[PDB]
Amino acid sequence: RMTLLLRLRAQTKQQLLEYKSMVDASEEKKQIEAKIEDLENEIEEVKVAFEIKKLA
Amino acid sequence: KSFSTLFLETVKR
Amino acid sequence: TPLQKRLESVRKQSSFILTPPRRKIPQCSQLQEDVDPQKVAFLLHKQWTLYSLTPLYKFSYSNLKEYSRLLNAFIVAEKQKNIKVIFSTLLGMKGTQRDPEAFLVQIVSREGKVLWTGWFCCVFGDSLLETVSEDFTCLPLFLANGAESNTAIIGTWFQKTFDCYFSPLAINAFNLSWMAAMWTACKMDHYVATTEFLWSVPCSPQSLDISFAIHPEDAKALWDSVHKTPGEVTQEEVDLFMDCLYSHFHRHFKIHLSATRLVRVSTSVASAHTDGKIKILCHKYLIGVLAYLTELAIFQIE
Amino acid sequence: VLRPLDKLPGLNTATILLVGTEDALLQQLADSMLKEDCASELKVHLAKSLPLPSSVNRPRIDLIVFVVNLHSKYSLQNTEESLRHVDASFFLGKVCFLATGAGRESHCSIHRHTVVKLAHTYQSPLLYCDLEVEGFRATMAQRLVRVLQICAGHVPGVSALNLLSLLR
Amino acid sequence: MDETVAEFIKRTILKIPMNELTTILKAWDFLSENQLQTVNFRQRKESVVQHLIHLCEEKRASISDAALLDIIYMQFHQHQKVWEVFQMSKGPGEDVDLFDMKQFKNSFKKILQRALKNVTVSFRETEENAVWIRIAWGTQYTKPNQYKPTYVVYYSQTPYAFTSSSMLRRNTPLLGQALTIASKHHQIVKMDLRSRYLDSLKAIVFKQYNQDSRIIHENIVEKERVQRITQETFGDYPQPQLEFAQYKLETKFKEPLRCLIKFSSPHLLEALKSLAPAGIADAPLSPLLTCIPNKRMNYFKIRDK
Amino acid sequence: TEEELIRECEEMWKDMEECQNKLSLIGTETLTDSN
Amino acid sequence: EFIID
Repeated sequence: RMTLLLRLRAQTKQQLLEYKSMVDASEEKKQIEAKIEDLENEIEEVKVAFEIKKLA
Repeated sequence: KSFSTLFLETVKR
Repeated sequence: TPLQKRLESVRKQSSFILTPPRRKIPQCSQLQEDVDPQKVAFLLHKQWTLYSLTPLYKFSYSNLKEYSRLLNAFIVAEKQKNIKVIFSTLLGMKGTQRDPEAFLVQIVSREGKVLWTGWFCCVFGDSLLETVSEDFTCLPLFLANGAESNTAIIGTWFQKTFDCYFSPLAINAFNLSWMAAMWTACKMDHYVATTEFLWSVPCSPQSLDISFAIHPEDAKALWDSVHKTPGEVTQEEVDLFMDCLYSHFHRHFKIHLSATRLVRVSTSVASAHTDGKIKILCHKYLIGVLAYLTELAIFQIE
Repeated sequence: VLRPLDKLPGLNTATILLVGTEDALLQQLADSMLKEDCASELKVHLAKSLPLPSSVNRPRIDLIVFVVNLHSKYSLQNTEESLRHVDASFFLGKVCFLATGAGRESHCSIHRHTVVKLAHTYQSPLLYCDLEVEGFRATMAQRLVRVLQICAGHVPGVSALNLLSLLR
Repeated sequence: MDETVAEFIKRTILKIPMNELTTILKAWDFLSENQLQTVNFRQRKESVVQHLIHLCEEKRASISDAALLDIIYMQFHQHQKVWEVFQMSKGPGEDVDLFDMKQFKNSFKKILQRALKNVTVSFRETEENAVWIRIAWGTQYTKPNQYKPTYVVYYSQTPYAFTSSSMLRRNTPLLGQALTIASKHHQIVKMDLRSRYLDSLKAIVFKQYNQDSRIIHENIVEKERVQRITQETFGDYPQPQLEFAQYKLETKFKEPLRCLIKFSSPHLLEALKSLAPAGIADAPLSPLLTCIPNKRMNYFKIRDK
Repeated sequence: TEEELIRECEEMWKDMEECQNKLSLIGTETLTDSN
Repeated sequence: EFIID
């Protein structure tokens, strides 16, 4: 069971992660050549924000 | 808490 | 340039960058230069089974007699495993002056009972000429009509002597709908045949086929309903013509024709199948129908 | 109108909802997607069009794969019609565009660019396969089920939001 | 043992396949039980088609029974030579109290040779009570042509008389005329039912054919409905029309917009039945397409209404 | 063990129940046509 | 009618 409750903790620490991300995106209220550029500079910066997080 | 399985498995029915 | 140009072409083709080819309505192609009226007229109302033909290595339009003998001695030897083979340059089945002249391969049996009448043509195929070297005389289209057995023998001879390979050209229902739309957009008179679209539903146990044959003048007036920009037909205009067919068929029989696939689109210009036995050439638009067919053969080769 | 987070998740339940006009092929894909005994509950949903008649108790749907049968233009006109009833917050990670019938390339009433343009203009992964054959189904089923655990959050490092950053 | 008879028998004996050689050669009665053992039916095609025709050379075969051989060949190969359906209609009065097969054979041959003086009409009263007329045509200027005959399956006392749609010449209005005057009717009408499966046309014109826990299908309330509506329009065991069920549409697109729809399937009414459940068709599948047997019609000529 | 783990696990359940009631009050279900 | 819908 503990392994199953562990798979749950993990799954919920990510489902609430998604929930908080979406509600923060809903809390907030252009250059498509750079719209993917200020899309890329997070997918590298969230990447350094969570590869260090996973690494910790 | 957690209707989930910790209820459903325990209340298997 | 000699190969890397073709590699860049392959890159462009595989990229699939906004394809919708707004195509010019097939313009009345006044028969260029010679175009032997007897030969071409014999070549029109014959059901050509299309193939995709890779460029022929070390081919020359001077040694037609030598290839004729070399292939005649090979065909009758495949009977050992009565027939004459007449390679005949067509002199006019070409879109631009730089295209290779189309040439025939006829299995003439006593009298002129042309059993097979092969046909290699490269018209408006300058997406292949500018990428292949000089040694190859590229004719992307190959046209059978003779039995499949003789085609699968002359194709082997051509592979053996010229390093050209015949993939059976299969026009997908998308390209089929395209050509079914640009042929009812033509400016012809005295429509020879009704505009028939042979659908074939994808039922697993059964194989019901539909012949949505429209009156050819009635389909021209239906095309004018969805035709707004002249000179060039768009993908949206083709799709709206096809969807007006869909909304006149599902309206009547409550079966969604768009859920089926085209298998044959007969038109007053040129009939066109899917499985290969495709191009009947009723009218003398064949330099435009063949232009589309060669452009489709490039897609398979390149 | 379907929303990604309208319902609460279960525990290991990864609820994918197939979308395609043809339904025997959807049933085959669902059978292959449950053939492997994976580590996740896999309440696969089928459909034909995204209005999805309004029945409450439908679980938190974690994936919508729009099975676009390239052989039939209906499967696109019934996907593009059904693409307008998906929440804009649903199109981020939890949307895939299966293109069955691709590769046969002789029955394709739809040019595979058109499905490429559709799956690029909606910013979502597009996974070609040929659902009619189990050899290409029993490997696409294990691709939809590992995308499933990504969007449903079962792999504890990658969100559905992180997913499309990988399949761009 | 004659011109256009011996070689005609040869051409109808290589037509019949090797398996049913005994079946057709036993029924046409020229080869008695003793004659069957003389020829080894299992050896070769050209061997049997040469020894059997010799067995009629000694039997002095005539076209009257050579045509009966063709009849018996088609009785097991009726699934070729697509069949038109003629529908007779008596006016007000009692039925045909005298359909004597002898009298009908007389009243048909007499009327047919009245105008088509050179025809070889050969009847075969089948055991399903349906005279299987075969007509080899030819005008007075020519000999009767057995190359392309016009078999007419007239059910004995039925107003419906099937017809092999061979060429649809000037004899077709005489084929119907002789048919409706031999059997004591007055009006012959082509039903416009034209199918290759006579065993299904017989069914149609006589109305004789119907007498996982994980996979949550969200559109189950719609799949159940479409399965329901495809079971109250196509009840059970549909008959194979297998015919070009034309719909010569003349309707305006929503002056007219001419169309010539031709549904073409090896088994049509079953192909339509598996359409709506397969997602190709809507659940109420357009009675134009469901009422092919209900209207006893497939060669439609619809208009707008 | 599970007593302590389901403590915040169901507390995370309460947080999704609020953030969902937060997401059930925005309720835009905004559509996306072409473009 | 002649159910042309």
